[PDB]
Amino acid sequence: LTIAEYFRDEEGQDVLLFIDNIFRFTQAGSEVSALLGRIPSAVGYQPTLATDMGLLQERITTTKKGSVTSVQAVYVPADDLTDPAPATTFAHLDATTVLSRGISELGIYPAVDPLDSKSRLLDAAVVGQEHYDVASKVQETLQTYKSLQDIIAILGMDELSEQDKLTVERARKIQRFLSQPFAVAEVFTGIPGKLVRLKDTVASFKAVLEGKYDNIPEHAFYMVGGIEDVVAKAEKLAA
Amino acid sequence: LDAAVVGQEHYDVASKVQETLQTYKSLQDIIAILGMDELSEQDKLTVERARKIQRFLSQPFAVAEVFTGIPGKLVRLKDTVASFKAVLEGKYDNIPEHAFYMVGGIEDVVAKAEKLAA
Amino acid sequence: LDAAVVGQEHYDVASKVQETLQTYKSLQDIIAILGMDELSEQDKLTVERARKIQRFLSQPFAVAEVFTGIPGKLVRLKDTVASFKAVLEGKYDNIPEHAFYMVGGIEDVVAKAEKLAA
Amino acid sequence: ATLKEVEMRLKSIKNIEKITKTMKIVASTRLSKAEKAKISAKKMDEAEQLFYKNAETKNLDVKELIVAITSDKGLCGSIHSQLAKAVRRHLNDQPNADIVTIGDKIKMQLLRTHPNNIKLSINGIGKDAPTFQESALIADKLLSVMKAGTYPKISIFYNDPVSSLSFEPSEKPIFNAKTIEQSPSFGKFEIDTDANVPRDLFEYTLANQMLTAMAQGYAAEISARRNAMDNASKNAGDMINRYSILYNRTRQAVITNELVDIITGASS
Amino acid sequence: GEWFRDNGKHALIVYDDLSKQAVAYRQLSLLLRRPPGREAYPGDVFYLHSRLLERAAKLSEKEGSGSLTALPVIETQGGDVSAYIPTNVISITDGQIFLEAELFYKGIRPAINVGLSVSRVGSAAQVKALKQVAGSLKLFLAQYREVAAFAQFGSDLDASTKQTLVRGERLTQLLKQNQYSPLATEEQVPLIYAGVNGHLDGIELSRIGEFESSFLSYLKSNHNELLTEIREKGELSKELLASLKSATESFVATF
Amino acid sequence: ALKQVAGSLKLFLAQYREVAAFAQFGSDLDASTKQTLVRGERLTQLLKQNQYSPLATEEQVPLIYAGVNGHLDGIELSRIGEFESSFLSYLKSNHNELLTEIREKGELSKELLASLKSATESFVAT
Amino acid sequence: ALKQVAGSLKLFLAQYREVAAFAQFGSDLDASTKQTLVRGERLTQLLKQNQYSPLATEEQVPLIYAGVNGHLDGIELSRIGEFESSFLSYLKSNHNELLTEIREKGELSKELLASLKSATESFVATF
Amino acid sequence: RKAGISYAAYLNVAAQAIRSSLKTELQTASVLNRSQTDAFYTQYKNASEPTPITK
Amino acid sequence: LKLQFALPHETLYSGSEVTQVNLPAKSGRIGVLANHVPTVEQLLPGVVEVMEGSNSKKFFISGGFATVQPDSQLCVTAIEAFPLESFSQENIKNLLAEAKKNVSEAAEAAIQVEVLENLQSV
Repeated sequence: LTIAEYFRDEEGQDVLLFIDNIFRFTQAGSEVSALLGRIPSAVGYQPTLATDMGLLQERITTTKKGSVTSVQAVYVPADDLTDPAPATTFAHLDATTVLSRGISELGIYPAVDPLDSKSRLLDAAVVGQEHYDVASKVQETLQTYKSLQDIIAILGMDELSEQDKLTVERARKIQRFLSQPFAVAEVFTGIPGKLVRLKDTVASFKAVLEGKYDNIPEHAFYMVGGIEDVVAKAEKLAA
Repeated sequence: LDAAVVGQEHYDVASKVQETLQTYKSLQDIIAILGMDELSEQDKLTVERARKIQRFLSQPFAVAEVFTGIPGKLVRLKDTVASFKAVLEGKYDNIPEHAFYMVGGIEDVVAKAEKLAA
Repeated sequence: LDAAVVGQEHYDVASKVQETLQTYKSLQDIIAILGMDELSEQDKLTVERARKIQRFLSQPFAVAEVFTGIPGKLVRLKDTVASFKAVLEGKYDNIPEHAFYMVGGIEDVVAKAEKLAA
Repeated sequence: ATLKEVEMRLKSIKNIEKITKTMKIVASTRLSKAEKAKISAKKMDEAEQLFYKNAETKNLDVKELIVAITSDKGLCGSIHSQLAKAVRRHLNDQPNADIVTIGDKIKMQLLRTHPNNIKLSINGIGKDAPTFQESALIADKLLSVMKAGTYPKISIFYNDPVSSLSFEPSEKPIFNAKTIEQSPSFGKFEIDTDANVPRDLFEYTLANQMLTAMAQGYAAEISARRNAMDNASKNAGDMINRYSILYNRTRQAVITNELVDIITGASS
Repeated sequence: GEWFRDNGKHALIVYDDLSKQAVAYRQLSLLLRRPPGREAYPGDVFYLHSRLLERAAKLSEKEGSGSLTALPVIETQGGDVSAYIPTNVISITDGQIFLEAELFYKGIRPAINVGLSVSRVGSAAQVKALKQVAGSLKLFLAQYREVAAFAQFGSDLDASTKQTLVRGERLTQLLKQNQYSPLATEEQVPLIYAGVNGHLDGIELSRIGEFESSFLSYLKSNHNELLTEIREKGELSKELLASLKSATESFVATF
Repeated sequence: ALKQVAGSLKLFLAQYREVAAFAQFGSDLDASTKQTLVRGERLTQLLKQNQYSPLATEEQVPLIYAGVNGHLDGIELSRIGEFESSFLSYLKSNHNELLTEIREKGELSKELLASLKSATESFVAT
Repeated sequence: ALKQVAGSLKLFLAQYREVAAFAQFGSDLDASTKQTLVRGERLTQLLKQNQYSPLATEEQVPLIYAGVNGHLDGIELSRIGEFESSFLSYLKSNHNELLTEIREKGELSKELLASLKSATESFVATF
Repeated sequence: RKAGISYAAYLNVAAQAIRSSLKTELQTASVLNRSQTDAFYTQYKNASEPTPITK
Repeated sequence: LKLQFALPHETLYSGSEVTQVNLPAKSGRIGVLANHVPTVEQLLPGVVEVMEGSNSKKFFISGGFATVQPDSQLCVTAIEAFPLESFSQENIKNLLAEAKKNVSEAAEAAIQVEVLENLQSV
């Protein structure tokens, strides 16, 4: 944390701090606490679970000089989200990113779960009504797609109500569109990576959510960047 | 709650109420999961009766007037027994359940049952 | 329970007796939810055999007679193996439910099945 | 209260929730199958009943034989119960009928109420989609052991699958050998007076239209089991979430309490 | 074991078992009156095991390429893997082989639960030849689990899933093994190859064992060149594959 | 005299709940199941007992023979209460032979049980 | 003034949310309590609030009066938030005399209750 | 076939033949369902009466 | 001519316009003309040839019934009906012939013979 701190206080950057895994920071605190001989607290954790977290997480913030943004690997003891370890930790979390073998098994990289992952900042006052509206609609569309899968699997694609076969078709697009080639991954993949700027992301998905690119094939949206690379890719698909 | 302090007649009523309420309890989860549709006709009846019985034990309290919105009743012990004996004897099966909700004695049930008619 | 120690026939019988009984335990959530009728024709057979097998493991002890009244039976090892092998190989699928229960070797099983006619 | 007790209660619930969420899908596996035998059934109705439509065949008024159809397999909402309703409703306008029950759940639904009436009962039914072989033999035994062809009226009772979401207990007549002759427009047809066409057509129809009811009742049930298990495994899922909170609390208080107990054991 | 690892040699260490060592460690600590924790184990019971198991390692070129490989053992109570020590060690190791008494009595031995077992190293340390025929087997057995307990009461069987039960029951039966009878990889790949590619679906289940038997010795007598090449290269050529397909079908038909 | 009439009465009441959980997922009742359910419902009932009211062994012995041997099965479950008080008042008049025999010798002969077989059938049609 | 227009809304909503639980079907669509199912969804909609939109007590009772009494059972569920701003502006300009009397009296006289009543049906006819 | 069976049985007897002499190659899953049944029957009076024979 | 050919399980022709249908009524081979008189005939087992002009598909048939409607419709109702293209590679007819008729049970084993030695007449 201290190294990354210097880059905020002195180089005035926006710095990335990964801690992997933060739970291990908790169970070590718990070990030291035990050995000193302090009465253990609930579930055996150190009496000072919360303040131990504080003396760390509080140091991760934005100041007049810059910011330190922490991407923290969080293990969850016994899949019990109410356990003091994650419970304490979550109070300091502004967002989640959920990588998933469910997404992975669809060949969708990065394997972020579009529904599961959540941000305390996906809010009009922060992102702007622009961003928020496309954001919600993607989530609503991808959601009704997920719920209808049961009938897609045994009653065929045929038997959706008139509008639903249009959302699923668009959701299938959005689903692919959400994949991205990565610049780092090139040395294993070959495919040139793309840093898609946010303004482009919203608009690119806003355009799809309006249905301007309903005609464009599905394999197109897959593993390209912003909207133009779909146009580019779709046009190589005829040749 | 002994027959020779309260009367055998008083004792028998409360006993069977408890029997009934324990049967509705013994099925709670079968219902909660699978609904009424999966119950034998006997059971289905003792559940229809117990559901009335459970609401019949709820009573408007004079001091709770600010929360109820309802005037408070003070049923008499002799009244309470006879009322529940009748309900056990099946005399009020056709009556809506909600007529039993938050009332006095048996007469209040019918009195309110008609209020629920038109 | 090792072929080296007990003889191949012994171990082979003993293992199938466990496999058979492990199937009956796996099938019980089915018979509870879909009856006996839903079972595979071979599963039905395996369930029918396991019941006999599970009752053939009942044994009147001598010290236990003050509880069971039944005279205490003592079965030899070679009889047991030959007995459970026979029942496995379907040679007793006609003999009644109760016959296999609370007796000694296979001889005693015949005696139970017959005496349940008069 | 005890982690053991809560552990068992959480397992039997989630287990129930597999049972029902699979019967929900074993239903949808069978859902397409249900529409094959359902339209095919209603299709022969249009084919085989159009004769009787045209002959103006009606009941001679000159003692009924009532045939109720459901299944041996339960857990299908109110398939059994509200057919029993409509059969009782009918048993008020003619109390003296003989009852033949096909399926074990309509047998005992009706055995509860009119145990004197039931006089033959068919088992091992709900398991597959219905067949003519079944129908025809149950038919044959109806003629043989029940003397069907002596009845002033014969009635079939089944549930007609109106939608995929709802069903409707209905009733249909079977006209016997005599009843077929004395139909008004029976003469319109040049039936060869040689063979008793009225006898054979009755026997053929009795078997044929039992199968139509069976195929239809079967289909509606599949939808009732799809819908009932849709609800069951959703309730069960809801229970699981609740109990997963109660398990997790008891999980923790059991760790806490053991530790307090140990820590106290060295207070000295 | 480290003497080996340090001198460009390979040791395998088996700790049987770490459940019992942890109890022994607890014993000292409770008796020295050192501060106790959860289940009365020393506050650092985790570090007792992570200190130990990090000593097994593969070493850099610059240091000999020596290796210590550890097979620790933990006993569970009633299969509860969420228990304090099991989870501690599960989280230390690069994967589990969870064995199930359920499967044990069924006859499926080793009783590896395919669902809760992994190698986190995964393919990177599997003989390519084996990874070639064997790959995705764990995943098939995966879907085969579900479907088998979905065909439990589903007597309605679309030729799709019913055929998949046959592949399942066959691969399951092939993976049974007598104790003290380990096989070479060049014996393993021709056996798995037949399995996965459906060559076993035709053979009735009771004779899968005698198949493994006749097939191996048949291959030993008649198609020995194929086995030698499997062993010396640990890869499968497209020709080497074609030879395997042939020799399987040649045998399958003759038996 | 109690052991003899109460043989396998505990093991039977054990097989009664076993069948009561089989009928929990309510299905058709056959020759076996519809017998033991109706039987065991009446023993359970017969073993209900008012507080402050112990019974002599010559009172317990007929009641249990009445229940176990099967002279209670065709009687309405709800009426066993009155059967207890009624069958005892009946036995005190006529079969006073049986009760003081049972009390004193504490056992039962093949002859005594024969009289207990009669008296119970002799009170079946009221 | 609030207490008077809120009549058994507290007790009502808990009853509606219970009714909407047994509303699992479906193939059993009721005609009776189906109207409390509309009221519910209307009143649910009405109580929803944007954060940082604390309305004055006088801006509250008109809205609740429109909900409780049922001048909302017709209006679409996607336009209740509209109905809210549309009905405040309308009252603020037109019947400001009421909005000032609610604020200063704290009560609702039958003369002011029937005054509100009229202005409610008056605005209902126009939306 | 009088003092005996019925038209529909007499027709089912011949109906098995078509199914059971259609080449196994496509005697299908549903096709065999039609060629056998599990049905049993029990006659009744007042409570049950006589034996439960197969069909 | 219009046709409803219906089976319990399958439904071959429904409402469409076959020009001529051949049938096996008891002691009468019928070739139903486009405008035939109302008849109700029992169909013995045999070939039901449907002719659609310059076309014909034979079906071997379980049995059933044919009725000619007053609106000149043909209603052929049968249990089992398959096109000839894949009716039979088995050949265990004679495996039933001598199997049934040789047994003197008696009522129906003898009855199962009457059809089989008649069915394979093509």
